Amino acid sequence: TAKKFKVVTTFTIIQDIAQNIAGDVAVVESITKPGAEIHDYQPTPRDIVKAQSADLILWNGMNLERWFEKFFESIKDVPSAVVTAGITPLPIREGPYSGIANPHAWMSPSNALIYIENIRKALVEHDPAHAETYNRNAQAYAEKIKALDAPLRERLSRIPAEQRWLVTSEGAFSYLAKDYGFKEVYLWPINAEQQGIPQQVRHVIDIIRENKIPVVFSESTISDKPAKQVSKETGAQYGGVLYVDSLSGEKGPVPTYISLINMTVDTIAKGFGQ
Ligand SMILES: [Fe+3]
Repeated sequence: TAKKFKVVTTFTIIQDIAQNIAGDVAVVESITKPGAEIHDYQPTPRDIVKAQSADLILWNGMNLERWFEKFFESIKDVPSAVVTAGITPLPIREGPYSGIANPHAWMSPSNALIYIENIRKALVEHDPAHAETYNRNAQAYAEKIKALDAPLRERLSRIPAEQRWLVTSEGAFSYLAKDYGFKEVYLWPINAEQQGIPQQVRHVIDIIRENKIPVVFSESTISDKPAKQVSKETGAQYGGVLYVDSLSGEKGPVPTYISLINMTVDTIAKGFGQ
């Protein structure tokens, strides 16, 4: 066991999934830090260094990392793989990004199985000496992710179907909402320039009041102020922060992808009174 195969990912969700497949034969690091905004992140010379010293670079595609393709052109002789191949996208419904794929496909546990299979194939292709370990680790992790779905689905099914309204800041939860039958309301469709401007706020306020939606949420890499504004003006309680674009630090409450799905689903269910 000389030097461990080095994998660099764009953000922390992919880092944790890939580290579970790599096990102890590879080290996986994320370019963005926990808590950092990933859509419009601005790479630094130190990020170039990290990616250039990798053996494999992983990214989401589906229009998530607006910075990645310009950044990756600075990198020489390091293979890359997009980990969303074979996932059927949901389009962004409005705004300047309307009609393109919604990137947040990892918020569906079923989609996470496809992430695992793509990351496995990329590790096996570019570090073939350890293929048996990658294959074993992916089979074990896919079994955890597969089993994850049933208890989450049952928990959210307790919410009456006609009251299943997921009101968030970024419209980052479209794939989770589809899986579990939630109608989706958000202050902005995807992180970009306009985030909490008027028109956006008042539309969400109108849908809340008409449907008596009991809770509204923010997310961990953006400001909580628009959601708290919405809850102050309506009957909705502020449900807290959901995790989608970033894990927490390893010593925080959301250190893993499994913990992220569990925490987001639990926070939603609590927002509805379980
Ligand atoms: Fe996002």
